[PDB]
Amino acid sequence: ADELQQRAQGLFKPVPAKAPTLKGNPASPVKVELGKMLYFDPRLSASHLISCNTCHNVGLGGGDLQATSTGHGWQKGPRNAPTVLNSVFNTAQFWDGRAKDLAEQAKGPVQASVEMNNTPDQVVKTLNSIPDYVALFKKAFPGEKDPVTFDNMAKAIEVFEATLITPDSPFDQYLKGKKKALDGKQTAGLKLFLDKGCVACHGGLNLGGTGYFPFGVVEKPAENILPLGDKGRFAVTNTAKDEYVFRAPSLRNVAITYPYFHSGVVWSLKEAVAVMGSAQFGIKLSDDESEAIAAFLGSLTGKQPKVVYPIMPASTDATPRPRL
Amino acid sequence: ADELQQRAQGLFKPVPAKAPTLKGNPASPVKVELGKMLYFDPRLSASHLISCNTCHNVGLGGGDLQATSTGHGWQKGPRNAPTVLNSVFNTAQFWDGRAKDLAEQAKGPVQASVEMNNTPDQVVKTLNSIPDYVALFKKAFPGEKDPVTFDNMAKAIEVFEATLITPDSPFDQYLKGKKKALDGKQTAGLKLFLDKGCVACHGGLNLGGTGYFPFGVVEKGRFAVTNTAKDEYVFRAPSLRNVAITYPYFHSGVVWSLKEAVAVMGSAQFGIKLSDDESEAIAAFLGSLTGKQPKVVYPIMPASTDATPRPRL
Ligand code: HEM
Ligand code: HEM
Ligand code: HEM
Ligand code: HEM
Ligand SMILES: [Ca+2]
Ligand SMILES: [Ca+2]
Repeated sequence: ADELQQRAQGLFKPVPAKAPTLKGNPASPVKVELGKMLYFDPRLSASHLISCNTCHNVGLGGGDLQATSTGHGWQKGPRNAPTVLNSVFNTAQFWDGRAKDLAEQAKGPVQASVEMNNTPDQVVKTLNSIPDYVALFKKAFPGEKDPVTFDNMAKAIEVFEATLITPDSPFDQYLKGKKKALDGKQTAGLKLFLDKGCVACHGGLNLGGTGYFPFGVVEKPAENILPLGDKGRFAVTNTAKDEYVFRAPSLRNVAITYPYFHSGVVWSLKEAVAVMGSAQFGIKLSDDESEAIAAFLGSLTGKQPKVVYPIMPASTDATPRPRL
Repeated sequence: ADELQQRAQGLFKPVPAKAPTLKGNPASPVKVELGKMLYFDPRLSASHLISCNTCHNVGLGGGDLQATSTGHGWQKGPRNAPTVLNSVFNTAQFWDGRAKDLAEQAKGPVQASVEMNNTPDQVVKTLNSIPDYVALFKKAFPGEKDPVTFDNMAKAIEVFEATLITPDSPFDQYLKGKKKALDGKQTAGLKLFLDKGCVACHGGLNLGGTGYFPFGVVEKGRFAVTNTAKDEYVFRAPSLRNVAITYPYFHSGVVWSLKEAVAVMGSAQFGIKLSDDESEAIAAFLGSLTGKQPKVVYPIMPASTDATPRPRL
């Protein structure tokens, strides 16, 4: 009644009003500035075509609008790019894998991408060949006799990503005290999200982002007889038999990071809900129910970051050229 | 020193302090905001992978750092992406072709690109499927019942491009009065650029971008100017504003060093000979043509809907 406001408040938290602190990697204006430049600089790739913004697009929800894509070395094959927004809050860094692999695997999205699209010696040569980047790395990494390294390049970038957060969605304003930040169908959909137990895998600060479960969405085999992207076509499979797992993704800003699941197979938010009303979980959902949940998930879209586009410095005669 | 300064004030003009008016397509905040969203919006392309910023990248001197790409349907083969910066002040719209051919070639950078990577039916359908874009087109183009048109999409983008201009280069501050805006080597470069006659093809407000000439840079100190008048074939003499930041050079992106492009240009075909030092002086001068990069806020672009077409596979 507002047991509901108080329950939601227990199970969830709003996005804070400050970039969180990164262990080993302190924030500063200069570092945020460097990290912004590199995030958009396609010179990190060997071709000089691909930046992190290519797939992780700040004006499109932090994603890329594609079913799948291949950006990071650890990827099992093509996978739907998750959003960069609020990524700083997640702890499940990987879409999917054997549960034993996933526990000892090294973290580092920047290093996995660039060692895929280039080699670090060629990236560091790029950065050292440009007097402005060198100056920036000195201000951002004050103690180091040589601050221009592949791992510092990843640290700058990550201090930038940690500014890419989306506070003050309608739902966080509801968490913060204001019942009327949610409308009545949003409020009803919150109620089902909770009672139907979505909150179990999709809960917390980020509404997911934090656990692996032995369940994946699959395209069911026989028939050509239903619209492309209809729920009829997709189901949850149980993957415990093979000690295999998937992350239960953060649901923040889900309404703007379509298409959905690890394979990008469902375009409709109502439908991605209907698929999740799965028996594998003991969850049953009526049309009406899946529609109110998706309404509640609409309330998850926060303030999108105002990102002034970095003016990146000119290559010099010493700068590697696009790889043939 | 006073003679040089007046001579330059004579032959060139600074970038204006503000977006020039485009006949039949007036600026407004909303039209500018709309044209920005669409210039960054990869849903103009059928694959939803390419936007204008992809190759005319606003933080990278308005080009794409590649030798060649294919963005417009008039291109017969891959060509170096010219900067979008100060593009508004140019009149020579195409890189190269038979002079007769180009005379009849339909213009419109926006139309020719979106027609290559998609069709107008599919783009219009995409814009019509997002309430937020329909709402914006009606505010920007109130004089029309259905303002969501291929022609108006191009207009919005162009009024945005008209803002992507680069005032206050060291050269421009020299033209407005301050002699010391230019250093000693830069000043010596200017005298040479004038005296050797670069300014014939690269003069006025944008230092080129206005004429076609029967000279092209081809494989021959590897590359050289070639006379193409016998084929009735022409190339644009590109605007040199921001040339230092828009490598590689020429139509085919064959030359990466700005000192080497100046040396290729010091060609017998025009009657110019340049020494090693002379090319270096002038290169220093071209260095003073880089202006203030525009401060652009990344647009926040509106989500597709169930009616929006999917990526073309
Ligand atoms: C160095 C630039 C990049 C950065 C900073 C970056 C950032 C990230 C981050 C932070 C994650 C994890 C999200 C989370 O943990 O919640 C991730 C995963 C992913 N990113 Fe990127 N990315 C970059 C380049 C790219 C590119 C260029 C592409 C596309 C061609 C791409 C596609 C992907 C995909 C498909 C995943 C999911 C991989 C998987 O777990 O299967 N990334 N990226
Ligand atoms: C009815 C309640 C639920 C709703 C509305 C819901 C919602 C969603 C949505 C919208 C997605 C796709 C997100 C994206 O692609 O960014 C998703 C994926 C997923 N969720 Fe749920 N969820 C519910 C219950 C659960 C439960 C109970 C579990 C775990 C036991 C779970 C685990 C997962 C997993 C593993 C994925 C990724 C599957 C894949 O990508 O192949 N969800 N969920
Ligand atoms: C609709 C988005 C785009 C806009 C507004 C745009 C803008 C322009 C403009 C204004 C010009 C001529 C500049 C002048 O005449 O001074 C130009 C030429 C050119 N652009 Fe684009 N561009 C767009 C998309 C792209 C894309 C996606 C690519 C690359 C894949 C591209 C590559 C090129 C190339 C190669 C030329 C030289 C064409 C030639 O004359 O041979 N453009 N562009
Ligand atoms: C020493 C005097 C000159 C200098 C410093 C010079 C400088 C330049 C530069 C730096 C470029 C490359 C611009 C770019 O890629 O964005 C260029 C190209 C070009 N310039 Fe000049 N220029 C000079 C003389 C001339 C003259 C006298 C003409 C015409 C009669 C001319 C016409 C052209 C043409 C047609 C191109 C494009 C050719 C191609 O891309 O293949 N230039 N020039
Ligand atoms: Ca997605
Ligand atoms: Ca160029």
